[PDB]
Amino acid sequence: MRLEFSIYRYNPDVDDAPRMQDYTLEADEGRDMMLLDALIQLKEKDPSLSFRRSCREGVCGSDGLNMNGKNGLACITPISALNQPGKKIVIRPLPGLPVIRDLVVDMGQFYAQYEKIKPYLLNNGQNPPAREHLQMPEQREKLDGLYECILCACCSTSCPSFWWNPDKFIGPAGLLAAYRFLIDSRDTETDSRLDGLSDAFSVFRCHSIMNCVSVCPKGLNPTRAIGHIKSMLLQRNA
Amino acid sequence: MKLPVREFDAVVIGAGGAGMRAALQISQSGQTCALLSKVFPTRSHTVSAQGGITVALGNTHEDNWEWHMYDTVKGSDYIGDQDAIEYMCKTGPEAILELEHMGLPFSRLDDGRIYQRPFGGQSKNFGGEQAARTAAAADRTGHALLHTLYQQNLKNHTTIFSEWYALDLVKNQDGAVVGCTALCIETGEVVYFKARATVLATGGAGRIYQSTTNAHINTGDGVGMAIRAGVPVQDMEMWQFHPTGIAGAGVLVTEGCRGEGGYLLNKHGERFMERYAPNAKDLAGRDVVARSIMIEIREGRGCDGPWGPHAKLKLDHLGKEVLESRLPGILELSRTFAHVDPVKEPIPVIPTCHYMMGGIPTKVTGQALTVNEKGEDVVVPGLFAVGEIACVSVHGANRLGGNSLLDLVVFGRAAGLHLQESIAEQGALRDASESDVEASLDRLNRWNNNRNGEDPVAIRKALQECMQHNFSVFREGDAMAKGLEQLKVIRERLKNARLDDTSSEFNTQRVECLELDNLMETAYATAVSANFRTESRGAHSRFDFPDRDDENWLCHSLYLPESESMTRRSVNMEPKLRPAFPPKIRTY
Amino acid sequence: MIRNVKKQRPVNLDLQTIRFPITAIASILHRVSGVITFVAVGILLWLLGTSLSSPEGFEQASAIMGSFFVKFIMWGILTALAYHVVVGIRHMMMDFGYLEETFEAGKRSAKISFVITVVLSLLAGVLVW
Amino acid sequence: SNASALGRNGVHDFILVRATAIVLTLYIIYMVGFFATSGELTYEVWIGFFASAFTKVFTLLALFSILIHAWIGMWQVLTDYVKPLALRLMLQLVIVVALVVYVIYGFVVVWGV
Ligand SMILES: CCCCCCCCCCCCCCC(O)O[C@H](COC(O)CCCCC)COP(=O)(O)OC[C@H](O)COP(=O)(O)OC[C@@H](COC(O)CCCCCCCCCCCC)O[C@H](O)CCCCCCCCCCCCCC
Ligand SMILES: *Cc1cc2c(cc1C)nc1c(=O)[nH]c(=O)nc-1n2C[C@H](O)[C@H](O)[C@H](O)COP(=O)(O)OP(=O)(O)OC[C@H]1O[C@@H](n2cnc3c(N)ncnc32)[C@H](O)[C@@H]1O
Ligand code: HEM
Ligand SMILES: COC1=C(OC)C(=O)C(C/C=C(\C)CCC=C(C)C)=C(C)C1=O
Ligand SMILES: O=C([O-])CC(=O)C(=O)O
Ligand code: SF4
Ligand code: F3S
Ligand code: FES
Ligand SMILES: [Ca+2]
Ligand SMILES: [Ca+2]
Repeated sequence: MRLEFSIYRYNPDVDDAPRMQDYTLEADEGRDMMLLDALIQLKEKDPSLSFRRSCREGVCGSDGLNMNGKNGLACITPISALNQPGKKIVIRPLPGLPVIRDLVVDMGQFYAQYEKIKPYLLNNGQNPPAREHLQMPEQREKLDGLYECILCACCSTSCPSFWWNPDKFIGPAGLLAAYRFLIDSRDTETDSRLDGLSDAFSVFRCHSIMNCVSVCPKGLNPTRAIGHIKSMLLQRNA
Repeated sequence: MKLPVREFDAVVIGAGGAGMRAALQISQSGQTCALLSKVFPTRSHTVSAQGGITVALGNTHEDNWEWHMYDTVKGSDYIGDQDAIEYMCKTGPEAILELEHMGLPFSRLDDGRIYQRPFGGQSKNFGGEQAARTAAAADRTGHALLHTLYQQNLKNHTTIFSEWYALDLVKNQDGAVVGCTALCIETGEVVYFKARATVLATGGAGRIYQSTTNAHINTGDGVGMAIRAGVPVQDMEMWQFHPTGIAGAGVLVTEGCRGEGGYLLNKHGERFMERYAPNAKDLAGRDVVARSIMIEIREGRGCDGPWGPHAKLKLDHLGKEVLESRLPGILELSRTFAHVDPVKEPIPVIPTCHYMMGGIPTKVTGQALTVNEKGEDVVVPGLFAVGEIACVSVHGANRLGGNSLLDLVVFGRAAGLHLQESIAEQGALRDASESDVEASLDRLNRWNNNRNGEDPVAIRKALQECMQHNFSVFREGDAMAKGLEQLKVIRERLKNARLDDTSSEFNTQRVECLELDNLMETAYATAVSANFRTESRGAHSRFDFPDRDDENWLCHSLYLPESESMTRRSVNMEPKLRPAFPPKIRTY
Repeated sequence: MIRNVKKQRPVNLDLQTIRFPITAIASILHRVSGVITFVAVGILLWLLGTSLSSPEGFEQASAIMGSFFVKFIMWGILTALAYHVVVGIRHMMMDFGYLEETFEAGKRSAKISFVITVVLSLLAGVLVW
Repeated sequence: SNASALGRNGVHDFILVRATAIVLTLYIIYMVGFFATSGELTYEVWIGFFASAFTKVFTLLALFSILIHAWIGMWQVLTDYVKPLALRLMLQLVIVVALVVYVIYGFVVVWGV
């Protein structure tokens, strides 16, 4: 059938303020396609339209967009889930983050918070293994749901706490990654890591709103991860 | 002099698996280095890798690197260098455990339904190996490996230039590579990155087909830059089509499936892979298993449906648990794209474009080579290549499953560990006149002034289509002939192609266009090569020449560029090593 | 644009443009319920003040409570207060472990909460009367 | 350690909010239980309820827990919406005074009965 789209547009050198532009992409009513597919087509009709994309299979994190009020990956959001007769398909950039052009936002502040929490293994080196480190399946199991983050920022983008404190409150993705190392048998700086998150903003700005769980493409649960970090803190500072 | 400059003792163009492993190593050596990327490093095609890393660790069972050599040499068809493969397989373990010490989320061993063993990296059974030597971390080993490595460049504070587009290399009056030019996608400014060493790691470019497992980013920018600069490409017709791509989707599904015990069946309920490779079964090599299913489609005996002529990849029989603990990433791509839960029904798989074994010829240290007037190997001053963009001559004519990743790390690190030494050797390299620099800006200026030209979408589409038909799994002289001409038609066409967006703030089009040229030079080289070779080896299958030419075609076809001037084709080879090795019969 | 330096990038922050889960509504109301209550104590203290000062005082308070407009306000306070306690407890329960941190488990918690709130609100209204 | 925040650090604020929340919940039930067992409230019954050492001590324990609790809470809210420093400090000041007065007035009312 036909498809009426509503897309966010903005170009620093032409526009001086954002606008929503109308689009119609008459597609074959044969099968369902992802929203990226639409966009690609539309881009053929209109070149100026820019946005990010790559793996195309929901594994790179490039196409994070807010579709009809909800954040997701354009590469795996079926047009079925977004089509309602008479109404337009509103596609906008991720909330909160600055807009570089069209649907492309500056992810700067996002990666920053990621770095603050030290996204890498810390092993004092005391007790070197012969070959690889000792990691029993039961210990390695603890990392599930914590190492699959693809840094799409759908979660953080959906968190009001993160809107008010982009640079003070770490945010969903970063705490999920902090936890990945906090419970990693191979990491030896856990207590040191916990002292670095005891301030008032780093973690405690989380009010358990659960919008982050709501939107995760990978089905990850930052709220639950943040709940365990809070516990660790209580054990170490009380 | 109006163009900005950024001096580094090195420039690593590409943030893939290999590009970061090198940028890391080069930095450990106290060498100033800039790392560039078209996308944020974690989005490179490597994140998509599944299967795992095949390396002889001996966890799953006792093993030696030599068995890794035999499994791999016969895997390439004695078209892959013994010297290089040796080095890789041998240096394999140490290099991988290194990654675990960096915190890589490997799967672990101990208790399972009917299995049991210590904390080693879990090694899964894979195609081309007598037993299980594939270290895997769930279905997402690439994602684990790519993220770890990024986390590492975070710790070691590597200078990263995210979302910068490298255009063309910049040559020295003496014909040396001295850095390159690149575009800041964000602002749109252009800059010349001058360096005493310019490392290319721009991945493959399977985008020159209509159905590939690769991403929209794999456009062979690397290949394009090499040719437009003067550098050849080895075995640029050797393309491995993955056996289990997804019918109608082109999205990949791990060979690990067969590894964990997956069936590759036909509608008549027989396991045709058992009949084709009577004793090796589904473990059969890459090149071989592809033609098996693809054939069943030629005879009108291939399964069909909404998705299209496919082959059933039965896995349901395995426990839903095992599938969720070992292949979580698979169980979703199938439902998401194939609308079929593998826990209960097989998967509509088909051989689709995958790894590109061809690419810039290099020594083990990663240096780029070109031929001499006589036809002798001559290193290229200031240029190195690692990853898929490089044909170090390791996979030869058939890349063994899980060896690419092992390639990335080993040779990515190899280039790093040797960089200072190589520079010493080439010596000092002289500056570049604005003329040299200006030259590289040509491709850009062209596109930016030409606006009434032709629409690149068609050119792009055509290009992929032709390659798809005339250079598929099976091909023949007459075919290449037509395509090879069609291409010239299109390559001229592409010269008047236009650029609609002339903006600065993130111009996706301008970027995509620039990538088109690379698609063009890439596909071209692929053809002139494909046609040339007179034998049916590894991924190369000609109905006209069904047997491999041991005497004539046991060599590396060297595509001879001259930039945009007229082309040529030559040869190369490598039988000597340490433990020794003879060609033979290839029965999988 | 500071002085002699331009262009500040826009941001997508139109709330009517964003779709919020019921869990997101639950917690922002808990926040709004707290500020209402913060002010509420002052009003109750005032009343408590009058109420005990002396008989004539108790009378004057008994009559102010008489106004139905005041009855309506005394009603919003108790409702806001009740809401805040219920969601607050839902909150403390997830923190410790008497409630799943899963999304579904969260939406169900939020719903049961509003339900108990409305009921208490009703009780509150019977009392005000 | 943020000067406006009561807590020396985050974990502190977490606890103090939870601890006061529990105490205040008991107190509310206590006061609610009383009203739902009164029907027609007589000046004799009202003053009788407060002239009780127990009701006096609980009522002042709640007021004190409100100070600590609303302090931290109002502080969190302000940290999110009032970004201009000068303005926010004025508010925190108005709020902490108001809270302190609530407790002092509490004392006055209580010993006066
Ligand atoms: C588990 C979680 C716990 C929940 C926590 C949430 C708490 C908030 C929710 C509030 C719920 C209230 C529920 C009340 C209730 O249940 O009402 C009951 C109704 O029950 C039914 O309908 C039966 C149905 C059964 C179905 C199964 C009893 O109601 P009655 O029948 O007595 O009706 C009044 C009557 O008409 C006869 O009425 P009257 O003529 O006697 O009225 C007289 C009127 C005027 O008297 C005065 O002038 C004195 C006023 C004194 C005010 C004192 C305020 C104290 C402030 C202390 C602050 C300390 C910091 O009286 C008023 O109408 C009385 C108003 C009472 C307001 C009470 C609120 C107390 C809040 C205390 C805690 C504050 C905390 C601040 C932080
Ligand atoms: C597609 C694919 C491949 C794959 C796999 C699954 C899929 C779906 N599973 C594998 C497996 O289990 N085992 C294995 O050994 N290999 C597997 N592969 C293949 C493998 O992914 C690739 O060989 C490997 O990823 C290649 O890595 P490399 O680092 O060489 O390349 P890349 O990851 O594609 O990244 C290239 C980088 O270069 C940047 N780039 C490219 N062009 C430019 C320009 N012009 N300017 C600046 N940067 C450029 C990219 O942005 C990227 O970072
Ligand atoms: C004295 C009456 C009360 C007042 C004035 C009050 C006020 C506040 C304020 C202003 C906040 C912070 C707003 C926010 O950041 O969401 C808050 C949070 C909270 N309150 Fe209360 N409160 C009161 C009673 C209670 C009671 C009786 C409980 C126990 C059920 C409670 C439990 C909580 C909890 C758990 C939070 C945390 C919310 C978060 O961190 O987002 N409160 N309160
Ligand atoms: C838990 O969810 C939420 C918040 O809390 C952290 C918010 O802050 C906001 C934003 C609120 C604004 C701009 C108005 C605030 C108003 C008052 C009366 C306090 C929203 C949408 C929200 O969903
Ligand atoms: O490329 C390979 O090594 C094979 C692979 O990833 C897979 O089968 O999933
Ligand atoms: S946790 Fe989920 S939503 Fe959040 S950044 Fe990672 S993949 Fe994206
Ligand atoms: S939405 Fe934000 S407030 Fe916590 S529960 Fe998720 S990180
Ligand atoms: S393009 Fe990578 S997840 Fe959508
Ligand atoms: Ca630890
Ligand atoms: Ca290669």
